[PDB]
Amino acid sequence: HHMNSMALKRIHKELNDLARDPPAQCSAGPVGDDMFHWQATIMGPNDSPYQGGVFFLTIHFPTDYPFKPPKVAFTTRIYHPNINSNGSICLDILRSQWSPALTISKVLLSICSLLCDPNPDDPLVPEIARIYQTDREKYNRIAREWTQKYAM
Repeated sequence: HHMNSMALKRIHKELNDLARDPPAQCSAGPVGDDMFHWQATIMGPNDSPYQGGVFFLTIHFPTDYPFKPPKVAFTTRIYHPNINSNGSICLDILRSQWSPALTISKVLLSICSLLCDPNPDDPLVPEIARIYQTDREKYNRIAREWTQKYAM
Protein backbone atom coordinates (compact mmCIF):
# COMPACT_ATOMS: atom_id res chain seq x y z
CA HIS A 1 0.00 0.00 0.00
CA HIS A 2 0.82 3.68 0.00
CA MET A 3 1.46 6.01 2.82
CA ASN A 4 0.02 9.35 1.58
CA SER A 5 2.58 11.40 3.62
CA MET A 6 4.50 13.13 0.84
CA ALA A 7 2.77 16.53 1.51
CA LEU A 8 3.61 16.25 5.20
CA LYS A 9 7.27 15.36 4.35
CA ARG A 10 7.48 18.40 2.01
CA ILE A 11 6.02 20.71 4.64
CA HIS A 12 8.46 19.33 7.25
CA LYS A 13 11.32 19.95 4.84
CA GLU A 14 10.20 23.49 4.26
CA LEU A 15 9.89 24.10 8.00
CA ASN A 16 13.44 22.83 8.60
CA ASP A 17 14.74 25.02 5.75
CA LEU A 18 12.91 28.04 7.25
CA ALA A 19 14.71 27.57 10.62
CA ARG A 20 18.11 27.35 8.91
CA ASP A 21 17.62 30.35 6.58
CA PRO A 22 14.74 32.48 7.79
CA PRO A 23 13.33 35.13 5.53
CA ALA A 24 14.65 38.02 7.68
CA GLN A 25 11.57 39.76 9.03
CA CYS A 26 9.51 36.61 9.40
CA SER A 27 8.71 33.66 11.66
CA ALA A 28 6.33 30.81 10.91
CA GLY A 29 5.46 27.34 12.07
CA PRO A 30 2.66 24.94 12.99
CA VAL A 31 0.04 26.11 15.47
CA GLY A 32 0.21 22.84 17.50
CA ASP A 33 0.45 19.28 16.13
CA ASP A 34 -1.22 20.04 12.82
CA MET A 35 1.51 20.57 10.19
CA PHE A 36 -1.00 21.84 7.70
CA HIS A 37 -2.05 24.93 9.80
CA TRP A 38 0.66 27.45 10.57
CA GLN A 39 0.82 30.91 12.05
CA ALA A 40 3.31 33.51 10.97
CA THR A 41 4.62 36.81 12.06
CA ILE A 42 6.13 39.53 9.85
CA MET A 43 7.97 42.49 11.29
CA GLY A 44 7.34 45.55 9.09
CA PRO A 45 10.20 45.92 6.59
CA ASN A 46 12.70 48.52 7.74
CA ASP A 47 12.49 50.71 4.64
CA SER A 48 8.76 50.72 4.63
CA PRO A 49 6.09 52.69 6.32
CA TYR A 50 5.30 49.52 8.33
CA GLN A 51 8.62 49.66 10.20
CA GLY A 52 8.02 48.86 13.87
CA GLY A 53 4.81 46.97 13.10
CA VAL A 54 4.19 43.33 13.93
CA PHE A 55 1.74 41.64 11.57
CA PHE A 56 0.14 38.22 12.23
CA LEU A 57 -0.83 35.75 9.44
CA THR A 58 -2.42 32.34 9.14
CA ILE A 59 -1.23 29.75 6.64
CA HIS A 60 -3.23 26.71 5.58
CA PHE A 61 -1.39 24.11 3.37
CA PRO A 62 -3.60 22.02 1.12
CA THR A 63 -3.55 18.24 1.40
CA ASP A 64 -1.92 18.05 -2.09
CA TYR A 65 0.81 20.63 -1.36
CA PRO A 66 3.07 21.47 -3.17
CA PHE A 67 0.68 21.12 -6.17
CA LYS A 68 -1.59 23.88 -4.96
CA PRO A 69 -0.56 27.03 -3.08
CA PRO A 70 -0.98 27.58 0.65
CA LYS A 71 -3.87 29.84 1.62
CA VAL A 72 -2.37 32.83 3.46
CA ALA A 73 -4.20 35.66 5.20
CA PHE A 74 -3.36 38.61 7.38
CA THR A 75 -5.04 38.75 10.75
CA THR A 76 -3.63 42.18 11.53
CA ARG A 77 -5.08 45.30 9.81
CA ILE A 78 -2.74 47.06 7.34
CA TYR A 79 -2.93 50.01 4.98
CA HIS A 80 -1.80 48.48 1.67
CA PRO A 81 -3.33 48.36 -1.88
CA ASN A 82 -3.12 44.55 -2.14
CA ILE A 83 -4.36 43.41 1.29
CA ASN A 84 -7.99 43.92 2.28
CA SER A 85 -9.81 44.14 5.58
CA ASN A 86 -10.53 40.40 5.42
CA GLY A 87 -6.72 39.87 5.38
CA SER A 88 -6.83 38.58 1.78
CA ILE A 89 -3.62 39.01 -0.12
CA CYS A 90 -3.54 39.79 -3.84
CA LEU A 91 -0.23 38.12 -4.88
CA ASP A 92 0.18 36.21 -8.15
CA ILE A 93 2.11 33.33 -6.69
CA LEU A 94 -0.76 32.57 -4.29
CA ARG A 95 -3.08 32.34 -7.31
CA SER A 96 -2.35 31.76 -11.00
CA GLN A 97 1.42 31.86 -10.70
CA TRP A 98 1.89 29.21 -7.99
CA SER A 99 4.45 26.52 -8.99
CA PRO A 100 5.38 23.38 -7.00
CA ALA A 101 8.91 24.70 -7.17
CA LEU A 102 7.90 27.42 -4.69
CA THR A 103 8.12 27.09 -0.91
CA ILE A 104 6.65 28.81 2.14
CA SER A 105 9.93 30.76 2.57
CA LYS A 106 9.54 32.04 -0.99
CA VAL A 107 5.95 32.98 -0.20
CA LEU A 108 6.97 34.89 2.94
CA LEU A 109 9.79 36.70 1.12
CA SER A 110 7.30 37.65 -1.65
CA ILE A 111 4.84 39.07 0.92
CA CYS A 112 7.64 41.14 2.37
CA SER A 113 8.56 42.33 -1.14
CA LEU A 114 4.87 43.26 -1.67
CA LEU A 115 4.90 45.33 1.54
CA CYS A 116 7.83 47.30 0.17
CA ASP A 117 6.63 47.43 -3.51
CA PRO A 118 2.82 47.38 -3.79
CA ASN A 119 1.05 46.51 -7.08
CA PRO A 120 -1.52 49.34 -7.19
CA ASP A 121 -2.77 48.34 -10.67
CA ASP A 122 -4.18 45.06 -9.25
CA PRO A 123 -5.86 46.31 -6.04
CA LEU A 124 -7.98 44.76 -3.44
CA VAL A 125 -8.37 48.22 -1.77
CA PRO A 126 -8.98 50.74 -4.50
CA GLU A 127 -8.70 53.93 -2.37
CA ILE A 128 -5.33 52.88 -1.00
CA ALA A 129 -4.16 52.13 -4.57
CA ARG A 130 -5.29 55.60 -5.62
CA ILE A 131 -3.39 57.33 -2.80
CA TYR A 132 -0.30 55.19 -3.54
CA GLN A 133 -0.38 56.26 -7.23
CA THR A 134 -1.15 59.92 -6.73
CA ASP A 135 0.48 61.02 -3.44
CA ARG A 136 3.13 58.67 -2.15
CA GLU A 137 3.96 61.05 0.77
CA LYS A 138 0.33 60.78 1.97
CA TYR A 139 0.34 57.00 1.45
CA ASN A 140 3.45 56.58 3.61
CA ARG A 141 2.04 58.86 6.37
CA ILE A 142 -1.27 56.97 6.55
CA ALA A 143 0.45 53.64 6.39
CA ARG A 144 2.60 54.74 9.40
CA GLU A 145 -0.59 55.91 11.23
CA TRP A 146 -2.26 52.55 10.66
CA THR A 147 0.87 50.66 11.75
CA GLN A 148 0.70 52.44 15.05
CA LYS A 149 -3.08 52.00 15.35
CA TYR A 150 -3.25 48.28 14.64
CA ALA A 151 0.19 46.67 14.50
CA MET A 152 2.13 47.87 17.51
